[PDB]
Amino acid sequence: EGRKVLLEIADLKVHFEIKDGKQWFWQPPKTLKAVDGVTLRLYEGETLGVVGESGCGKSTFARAIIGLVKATDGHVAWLGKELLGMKPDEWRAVRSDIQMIFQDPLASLNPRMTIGEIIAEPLRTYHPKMSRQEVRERVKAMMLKVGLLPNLINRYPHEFSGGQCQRIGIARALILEPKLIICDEPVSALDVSIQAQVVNLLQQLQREMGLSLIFIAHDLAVVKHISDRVLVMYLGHAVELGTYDEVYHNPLHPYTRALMSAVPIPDPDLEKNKTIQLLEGELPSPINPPSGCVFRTRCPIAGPECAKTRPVLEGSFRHSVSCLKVDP
Amino acid sequence: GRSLWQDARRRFMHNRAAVASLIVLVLIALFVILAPMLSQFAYDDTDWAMMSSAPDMESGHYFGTDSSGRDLLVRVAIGGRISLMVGVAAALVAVVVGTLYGSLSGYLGGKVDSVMMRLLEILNSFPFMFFVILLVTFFGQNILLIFVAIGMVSWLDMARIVRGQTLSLKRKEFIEAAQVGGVSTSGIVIRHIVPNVLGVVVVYASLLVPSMILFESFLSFLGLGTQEPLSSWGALLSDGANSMEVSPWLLLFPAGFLVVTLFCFNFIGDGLRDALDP
Amino acid sequence: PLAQQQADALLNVKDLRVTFSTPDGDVTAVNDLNFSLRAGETLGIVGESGSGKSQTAFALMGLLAANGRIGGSATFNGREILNLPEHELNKLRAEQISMIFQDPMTSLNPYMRVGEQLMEVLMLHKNMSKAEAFEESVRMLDAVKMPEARKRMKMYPHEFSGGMRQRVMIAMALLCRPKLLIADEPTTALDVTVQAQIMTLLNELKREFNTAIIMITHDLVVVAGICDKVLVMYAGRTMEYGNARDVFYQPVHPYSIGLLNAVPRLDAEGETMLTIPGNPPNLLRLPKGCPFQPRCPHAMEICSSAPPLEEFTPGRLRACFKPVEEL
Amino acid sequence: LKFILRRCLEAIPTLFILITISFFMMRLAPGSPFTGERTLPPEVMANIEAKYHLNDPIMTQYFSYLKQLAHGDFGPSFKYKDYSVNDLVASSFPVSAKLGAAAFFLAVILGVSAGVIAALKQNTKWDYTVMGLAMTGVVIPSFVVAPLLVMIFAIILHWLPGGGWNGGALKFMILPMVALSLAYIASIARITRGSMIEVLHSNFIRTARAKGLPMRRIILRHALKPALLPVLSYMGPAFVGIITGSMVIETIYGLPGIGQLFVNGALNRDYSLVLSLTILVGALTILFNAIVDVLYAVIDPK
Ligand code: SF4
Ligand code: SF4
Repeated sequence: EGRKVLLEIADLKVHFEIKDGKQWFWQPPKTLKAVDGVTLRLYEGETLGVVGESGCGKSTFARAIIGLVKATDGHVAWLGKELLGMKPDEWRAVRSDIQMIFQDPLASLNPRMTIGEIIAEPLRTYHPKMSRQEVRERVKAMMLKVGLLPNLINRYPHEFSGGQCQRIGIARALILEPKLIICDEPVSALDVSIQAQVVNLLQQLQREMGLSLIFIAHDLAVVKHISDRVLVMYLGHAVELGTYDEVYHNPLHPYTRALMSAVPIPDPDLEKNKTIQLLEGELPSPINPPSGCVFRTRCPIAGPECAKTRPVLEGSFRHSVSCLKVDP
Repeated sequence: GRSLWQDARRRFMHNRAAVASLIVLVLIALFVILAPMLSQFAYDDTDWAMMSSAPDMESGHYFGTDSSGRDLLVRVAIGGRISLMVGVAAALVAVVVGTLYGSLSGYLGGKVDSVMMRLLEILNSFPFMFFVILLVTFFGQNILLIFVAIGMVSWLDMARIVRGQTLSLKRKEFIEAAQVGGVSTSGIVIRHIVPNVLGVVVVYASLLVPSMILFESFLSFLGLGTQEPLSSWGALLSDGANSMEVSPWLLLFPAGFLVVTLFCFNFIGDGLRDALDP
Repeated sequence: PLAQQQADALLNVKDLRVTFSTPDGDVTAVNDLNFSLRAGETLGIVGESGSGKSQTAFALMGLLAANGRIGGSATFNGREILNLPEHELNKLRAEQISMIFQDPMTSLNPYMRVGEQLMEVLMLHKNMSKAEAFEESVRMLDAVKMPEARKRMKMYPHEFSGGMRQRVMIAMALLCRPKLLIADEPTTALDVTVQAQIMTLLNELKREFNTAIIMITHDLVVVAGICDKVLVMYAGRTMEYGNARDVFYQPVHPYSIGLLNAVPRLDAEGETMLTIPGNPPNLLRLPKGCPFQPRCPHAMEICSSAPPLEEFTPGRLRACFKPVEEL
Repeated sequence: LKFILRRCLEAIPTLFILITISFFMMRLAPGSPFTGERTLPPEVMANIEAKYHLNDPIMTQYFSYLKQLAHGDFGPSFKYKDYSVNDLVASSFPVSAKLGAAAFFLAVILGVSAGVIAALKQNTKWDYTVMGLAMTGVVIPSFVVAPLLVMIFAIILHWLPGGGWNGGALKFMILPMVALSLAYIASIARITRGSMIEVLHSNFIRTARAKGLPMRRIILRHALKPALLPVLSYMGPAFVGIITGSMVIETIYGLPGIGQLFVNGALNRDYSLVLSLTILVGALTILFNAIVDVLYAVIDPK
């Protein structure tokens, strides 16, 4: 029943060692618990938005799926094959299907290479027997698809206006005909009108090629437009997971109520009249998360049971929460 | 298109100091090459009619004579061969050792980076001129020992800057994107990291050659250095410093070529710094 | 009407022009800018990169780069601010005018205890003793909702999160009780909850101290909270000016329409965002006449001339040639 | 606290590695008395064999050398007859110390002064003269500056003496001190300028200006500490550069300091005196760089 399950993630953890100069040389490293206890499944033809404050680990979660950072525990599976135990070579079979778009427009592109080479580098790496003519024609066709003029082929990435650089990044991801593309803050650096060009383009390409996306962003309002489901994160935990109607119109988790009421609205008669929720105290350091529930220091409805045990995602496909004191 | 090394070429040609320098440095190379071959006199020859004389255009001793009755024009050229060949050889050794240590320290990540950069800071606290003098006095002044000894003590800042550049590139996005594009570790090094590390290497190599010419010329001013049949500019300067009361040209000609040469490389290095890293 | 808003002003800026002497030729980053402001008002200067909005703030403060040149006028309580010598401009810079900046991480001095970074304002401008300056700094940190203010005074700013560093900046800027606060993108570096706190704080402190605010941002969503008058800018030129309500509900200039459609929303569902086409503007080789010409859906041959900054409905400015009823 | 301890636990084995390589480098060298050539004058060998057991196993001869250093004894010279190495250090160390300390203080004072006066007055004649002189001093070597100062002031003008110290009177110290320091006045000025310009354009100096502070208070309280930290980091190399440059300066002007003593040892193949002074100058540099990095960690609050 339903669409194909494309990617499954269960009990994923990413702990980084940290040994800062404030420790004695004798002492063990501390653990930066960047991600701890994410659990979800992503379907074919679906966009999952991942959203949260700085330090939520959404960028490390992205990097753990595609293999740029080694997961400490859990399982990730693509089309039924496990990813986290894989040898360095068999990752190439999976990366034919899984590709990525990155935070910084200029940094994403090698500054010593032309556009034609940057978009051709995946294609040349996966099809070594393909001719220089076929590679140039594939690249010109993909440039015309992302909205770059074909005669720009021989120009270098410093000649481009930042929004054009994320179009090169999209073209490089799509040249293989992938099935999941992961977007690590694809529109953070860009001007507001250009953000809407890149988001409309990703949403067109999803519909035109049949992709799934994992879309990671800081702006809740951008995430609502492109996503079908949203994962809300706090200090490496999954706090809420549901469809784009439920997570924004019926938020149950206290952090999502705070985050969605803190989102600013582009209407003077609404922004001055909304019921603002406010959180007591700073973001805890991810070098020493609180024991039990990690939101326990900021939560408006806290209680002593939340120090004794740690919540996990419970609920339906439509909506699920990690809280002891609310139930959908 | 705006090929970034052709913009660097345009910046280098616009910097008039740097082009001027390169002309000068090539004219010094042509003097150091040709003068012993075009000369009427040899490096080991003597004319006791002119035991020590100032420049005289009818004599053919155009730079005057050393107090053994011996020609300074030929000796300043032959000594320029030694100082430039030791300087370039020592720079090659320091560039290879420094690039290898810096690239491994930067690419292998935190574990190895931590200890390898600790060793540079510790080692930079040794008296390397005393340590090269200790090698040279205990093992006997061979020119091949001086190439290697000057190089093996002067790669530390070269390794520090190549480490900084390599660790920055290993953190950059287009290396993560090359891994996601299925590119092998050898492909990432050869086609993505090396072309971007190469800028720092060319700038610091060009700035390092004059320090090696100075280190040799110091080590040969005290004595030590290279012996009489293979005397460098620093060895001529000490015979000059003694002779200075009677025949001051024995400082001024060696000093002119050495100072000019060191000036030249400094402006070529700053021209490349400006060109490759605005 | 604007004839009245020119007369009762705290600040009245006429033909402000900012030009940078870059090697590619003179770049006019702000171009004949005109506006005025009164005690308790907020002006939201709004636009993307290349709009020049950040240079307007620095031109009023005299904080431009070395290669910058300022022309025009800025009348303030009957004095004139622009091109004053530093020894006289320093008499305005915290006692009457004040500023907060885009990056809270690098704006505080990392080599000094935060309490002295506050106290140096009061000891210079209000002639306080070091004893009075400490207690007034503590009262201002409490007004700014800083926790355990006395303990925080002895900290260096690397002990603090980016949200607390903007609180220190606001406490430091407002310490003298200014007439005007200028705010260059204060929340762009910060999370959504810290943004909602700092905008709620400024909206309360505006009412207690009776400051005017110039709020500079790309986020129309943040403008809608603090703002009373909006000033839309593109390529250094005024595109629209008027009441915040008016500009947000009846935007009369095509770029204002495109930007308020490109800004995403929670309140209603839809198929696509109605984005403005084309690349962001370059100030070198910017097109003559209207700067929005290579992007505009309503472009006409007359737009090769510069459009006049006319008024249509009393209290607004239009900067466009299309008839006002055809949008 | 923890930083002081970390520096000490790195400095101690650093000096022990330097002693260990330098001893085995003497003990395995050609012509070295330990190999048994015994070509030295009998009166010198009678002094060597009284402090070194020339027949003992290689390891035993290394531990007996560490024993001598632990009691502060460097052992006998392998060429001088009546002079101990400690005697030769004692007669030459104050001559190096007075010239080196004068050249170092002059390099810091004139260098930081010129560099601040080049970061202020950024694109005026005052920068173009200071960065002109800071090119000239780095590029013209100390062994070219020193003979030219003798030529101008002792041979041509007769204003100052070219010879060695009559007991350290200022007229004999002034040319050595200028010749030794110019290469470092220039280098300090360059580092100070570059640091001070990066500071004067910083967002914290922009915020100091935005408070309306007078430029006197912006320089002295806000800018000067962050500007001089890169100069303090440079005090390590500057120390090495001045003890290094002392070899050419003491040799040209004829000063009986540790640089002349080391060079005369190295020309004469006195392995003991050359080994000795390398361990001494190494220990002084390892200690001084620890003191500099500790002072940096006390001034910097990060
Ligand atoms: S589990 Fe407890 S502390 Fe955590 S969000 Fe729910 S109510 Fe708050
Ligand atoms: S003046 Fe012309 S180009 Fe400019 S916004 Fe109006 S219609 Fe468009």
